[PDB]
Amino acid sequence: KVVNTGTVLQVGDGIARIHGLDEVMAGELVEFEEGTIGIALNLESNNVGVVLMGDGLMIQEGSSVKATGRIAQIPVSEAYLGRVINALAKPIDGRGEITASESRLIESPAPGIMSRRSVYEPLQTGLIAIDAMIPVGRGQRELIIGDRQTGKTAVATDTILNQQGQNVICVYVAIGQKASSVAQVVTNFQERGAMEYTIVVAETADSPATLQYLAPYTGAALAEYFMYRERHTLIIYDDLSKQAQAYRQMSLLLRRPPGREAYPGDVFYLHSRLLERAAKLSSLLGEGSMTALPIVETQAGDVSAYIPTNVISITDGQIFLSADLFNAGIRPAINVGISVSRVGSAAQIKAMKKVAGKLKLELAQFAELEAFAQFASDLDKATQNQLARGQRLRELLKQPQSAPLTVEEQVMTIYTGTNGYLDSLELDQVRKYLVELRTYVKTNKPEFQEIISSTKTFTEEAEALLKEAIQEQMERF
Amino acid sequence: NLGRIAQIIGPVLNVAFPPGKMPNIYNALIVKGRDTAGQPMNVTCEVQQLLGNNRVRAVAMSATDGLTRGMEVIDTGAPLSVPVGGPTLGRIFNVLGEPVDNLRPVDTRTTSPIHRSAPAFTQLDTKLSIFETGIKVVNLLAPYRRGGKIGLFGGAGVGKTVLIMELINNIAKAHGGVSVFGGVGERTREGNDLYMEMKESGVINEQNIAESKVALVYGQMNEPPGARMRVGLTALTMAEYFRDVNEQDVLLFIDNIFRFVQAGSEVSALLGRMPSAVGYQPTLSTEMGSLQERITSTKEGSITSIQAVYVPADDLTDPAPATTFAHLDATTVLSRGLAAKGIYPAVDPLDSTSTMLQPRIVGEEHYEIAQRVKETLQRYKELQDIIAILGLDELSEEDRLTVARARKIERFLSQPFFVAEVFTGSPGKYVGLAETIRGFQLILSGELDSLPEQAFYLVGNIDEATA
Amino acid sequence: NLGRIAQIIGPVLNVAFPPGKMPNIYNALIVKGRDTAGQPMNVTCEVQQLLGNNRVRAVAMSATDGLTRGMEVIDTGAPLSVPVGGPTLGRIFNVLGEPVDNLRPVDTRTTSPIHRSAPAFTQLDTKLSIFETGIKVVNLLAPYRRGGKIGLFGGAGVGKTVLIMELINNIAKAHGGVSVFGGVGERTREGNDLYMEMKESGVINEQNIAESKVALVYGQMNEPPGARMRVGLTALTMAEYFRDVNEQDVLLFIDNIFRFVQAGSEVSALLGRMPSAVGYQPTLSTEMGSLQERITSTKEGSITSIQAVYVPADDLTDPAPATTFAHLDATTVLSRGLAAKGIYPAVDPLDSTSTMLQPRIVGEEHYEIAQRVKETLQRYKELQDIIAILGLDELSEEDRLTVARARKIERFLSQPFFVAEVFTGSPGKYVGLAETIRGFQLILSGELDSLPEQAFYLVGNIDEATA
Repeated sequence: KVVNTGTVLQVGDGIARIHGLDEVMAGELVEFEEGTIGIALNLESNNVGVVLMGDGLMIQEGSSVKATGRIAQIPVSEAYLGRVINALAKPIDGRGEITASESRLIESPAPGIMSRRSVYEPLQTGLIAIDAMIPVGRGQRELIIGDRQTGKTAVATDTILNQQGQNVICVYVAIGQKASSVAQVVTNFQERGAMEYTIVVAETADSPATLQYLAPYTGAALAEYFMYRERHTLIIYDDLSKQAQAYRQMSLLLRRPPGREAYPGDVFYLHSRLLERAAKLSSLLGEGSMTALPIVETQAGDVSAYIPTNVISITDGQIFLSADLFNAGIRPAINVGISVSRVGSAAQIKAMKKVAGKLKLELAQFAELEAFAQFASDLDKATQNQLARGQRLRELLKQPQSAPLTVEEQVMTIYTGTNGYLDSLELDQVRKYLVELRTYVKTNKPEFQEIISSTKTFTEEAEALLKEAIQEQMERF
Repeated sequence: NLGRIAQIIGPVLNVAFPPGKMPNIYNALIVKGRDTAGQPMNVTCEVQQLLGNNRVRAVAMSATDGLTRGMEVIDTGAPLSVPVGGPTLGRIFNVLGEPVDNLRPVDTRTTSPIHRSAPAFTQLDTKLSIFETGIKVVNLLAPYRRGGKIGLFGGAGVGKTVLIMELINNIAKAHGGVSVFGGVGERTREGNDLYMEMKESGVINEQNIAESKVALVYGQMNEPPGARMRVGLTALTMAEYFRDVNEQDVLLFIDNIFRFVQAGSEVSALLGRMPSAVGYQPTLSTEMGSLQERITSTKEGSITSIQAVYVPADDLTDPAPATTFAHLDATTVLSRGLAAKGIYPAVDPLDSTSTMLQPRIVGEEHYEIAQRVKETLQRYKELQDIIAILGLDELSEEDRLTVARARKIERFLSQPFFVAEVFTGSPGKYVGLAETIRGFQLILSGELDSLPEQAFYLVGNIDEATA
Repeated sequence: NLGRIAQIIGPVLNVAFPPGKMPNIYNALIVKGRDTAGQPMNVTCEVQQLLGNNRVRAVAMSATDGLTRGMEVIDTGAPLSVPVGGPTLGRIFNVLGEPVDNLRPVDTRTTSPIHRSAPAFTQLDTKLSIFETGIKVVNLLAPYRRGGKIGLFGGAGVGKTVLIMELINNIAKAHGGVSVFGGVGERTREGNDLYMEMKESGVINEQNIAESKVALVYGQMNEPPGARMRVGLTALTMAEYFRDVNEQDVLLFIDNIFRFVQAGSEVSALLGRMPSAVGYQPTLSTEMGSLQERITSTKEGSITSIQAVYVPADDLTDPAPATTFAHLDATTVLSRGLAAKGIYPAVDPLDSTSTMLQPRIVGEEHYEIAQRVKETLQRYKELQDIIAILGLDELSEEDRLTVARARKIERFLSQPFFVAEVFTGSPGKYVGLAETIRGFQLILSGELDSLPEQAFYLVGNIDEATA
């Protein structure tokens, strides 16, 4: 039966070369004798070229191959929301099987042009430096950039945590990360009850290559389930860089013509046919959405490198982090100078804009004079006020990891420095102020904190009732 | 005809016909079976090689997932025919000329081949008219010749799109003629946006009274390679109609024509050829050329294509973007460092030319000042590395003047957008020729040596810079 | 089984078995004849491909000079088995687990496959304990998490070995548990040295009362490629025993794991694959990964591998060394310019991280000062190019302070070694946390603004810097 079955010819380097299998389709799973799964990509003249999915150490030249006839389906449902899933959606956290009703494809077309609507809905990350100058909205693709150990994963860590219940479903996709590191993460989400709505599609460095491609694709599908169902999603693909690397390995091993940095001829359709699966569907499809915060590790701040170059021209804004600006107190380090947001303030409420927008104008001016301060032998006050109100807002932008501020705690805190309150104070202290004052308002004045959110903006009252608050509060320092 | 699929390696199909049947090169083929239980004909390919041995190679314009060997292919008997004419305006098209705007089928008069011979040498023109855009750097340092082909270059995220928008705002909306916008390798958002905006401004049919003056063809990122290597040619087969058949003056807005080449690099090595300089195909210059001399003004009418080009890794030397230059009567090279300064549109006043930068076509006041402005911009630029370390204390009172003035030029050369009202935060300002020409004349004269630098930053006219 | 050699092109053998026999991938083979008149079985290979046509490819772990076509090969029926357990300590091993220390055969209980599946996701841990080393830059700017995998990077000759020694001196000799040192692609001297030194310090058996707490596996430079691509796995198959079988806390000292990759690049193209970025194999990430997640701490015990990595031509961008980073809870990138300054260990205080650099795991005094120290090291570094030409005369009295202090930091961040007593010329000094933390606190406070720079250079504690 050289129609639905066939013999293995060669098993070299995680790839197989099936012979026969006339009926196979491009993108169709095939099965081996030792029970190994595999996809089909090279339907050459007389031999099929299959890319294995696991330890190929088992396949033996002569063993037969059956045709699943199935085109890479992946189970999906609500059943997950808290299970560290695999690459083919099969538990790796030992809590049993996953109750799946329906099942969608790993690969599938993305929302067209009509099936979409601009980004209006906000997306709070719990970061003062992001949701105030780098607005991310539901459905928008926002890329996170940085070298090694550049607080990127933390950005994602807080963000998903900072998500109120029933608000957004999250999908954490780790590609190339360490089993251990993913544990340290999969743990810090549990202790804060954030894993009751987040899936962990992760494929360690040890996993075979032919999965580290599908990792993001997997986490994509499972997220699309909520999109079409009028629900919103947020997907973080840890290092697309690592997936791009993984892709190079299949083409080479599949003997396909390489190019720049050995990357094949389709390193742009790994992300363009991934990040484009994220959007804000029009109300005529359910208003559902999905926000992707992909991670791409740079090499010595070389943002023009190929993969980093492509991704950035696929995303609607960046949040560059810096290797040089860490230890200098900026923790987390947000290069708000080069960090953008294409959606614009459109992904923010009004309360934030009234402050953040003004904060944009301020922290944008200081940027032009910043280098002067250290060599300011005799500057004018019209410039001194800037180098004054400058490093003040910064210490506000600074945040201890793991603690995502609420929107109320967001606007309120910024109001302090942005209006001249934290002005005449000393920088090497300011951080303590906010920490104290926030809890002070949360404790004694949670009454106003609720006036802020429900109204979604500061009334002429709350303002003066905040003036009385902060002023007399700085007056307890 | 009826051939059988023989090899499916990615977007490339090696169909096999009998020794008699031989689809001509570029003649499109169509396959019969594909996706998850259901029989559609979306799988359309274009013959590009006769491998010999009774076998043609081809690239599909659709995703080949689900395809099988043995499946029947058919020779349509000609190349891919896109329907053209007036019944295209207000709609959104496919690479195959299929409506993707969900507003019913397209009622066209006649179809048209995306593969047509450029105009003959005697069907060309030499008239050189200006194209006032409204940007304090374009119309003054690098104008736009009508019928001309503008090159808008820049690296990843610099403002080319926002730039192609204010041009559709400043020139297309008011243009006395038809327009076309090609969707060549870009974001889907940049499609939905341009759509819902051009809807509110009434460029599209608010009602089907059909008063539209624009036709869209969208082939975004997600699409396979053999699509964006051609949506440029669909957006253009529709433009090569209004130009000579209805004798109109059309506009061809291609958001990134690089993506046209990038996608071309992808089928190359995939087809079996040998790569070239910087991994690009050997046919890099035969492909972006044949489809850039059809994009032009003939005696029958006109085509003023305001095109954009992606610059891989900020490098101009790169083969793909560099190739474009020859096909341009102007350029607008956007900088990333000059963009990192907050000056928008981030346009390098030095690196952006235009053939019409001649006193014989625009004027001496427009000519002189243009150079006078760049002279100082050459001065200060050659004074930077010097003063940045040698200070200023020993600089002549005849050179410290270059600094201030230049810095007032480099800032007066900054203007917000009606589209970028979300990046600047200030109301936009349309700045035509005269207002720009004079404003700078008042600068180069030192009649504003007192005014501070930040007085010219993000301002409309010179008056708005004294206010 | 019994196959015949068919092709011998360098370290790669293309054995040929019958259509029935097919050695599994990674299952080791053994050839029967070789060197100058005499029959030895040293020629051991590892199956890595089933070329098809009844033929496997393989790389030998021994030199294939003298080999002939037709020679019989045999399928052991499993992969290369290295003998593991307590009867390995105090000895020196081969890549094939053969004693190379001339002290009799190795009396082991059981052998063990160098190819084992990493721990399952539920066999991992999150406990984060410190590892005080004694270097005024490690424990303060980039600690060591126990169970963690440390990355010690640097270019040709920077101090990585001297660094892996003071770690065996400061931590291994006193470690309450077993240790292992992998000899992966380095100098033979660096073996004999470490041996005769670890002998005198009594880490090895002074007498066979067997009180040793170390096991060595040496595969140096001279060895073929298919050896150092695996001695890492022998040093580790022995470590993956003490960790889970004897529930001990082991140390895995690999002197250069790059040589593990380099040697991997050499069999790649030699096997018939297609090179990748910077000539490296396509399987660059599948090889240094599978053998870096076995090198780890499980609930059953622990593994704190202090690893070193060679950086080809001082370039970090390079694929091989860059790949390592992801697999590290810390780093210590040694500089060649900072080494050209006489500051040792030449460790870039800016480029050397550690996940445990958190106030939640170490302390605020340790946290703040760490940053405070680097802040100034960022300041002066950004003041260098400036003052190196703009002088100092116009520098604020609030910035000239950054210079002096930083220069006192960059010098207090210099410490001689108990091993490098031949490069410095001064007696070494063990500088733990507290002594380091405070010493710098007294610096960042300006309580030592009077003391000269050369007072902190090559000193033990702050007190030794006031003396």
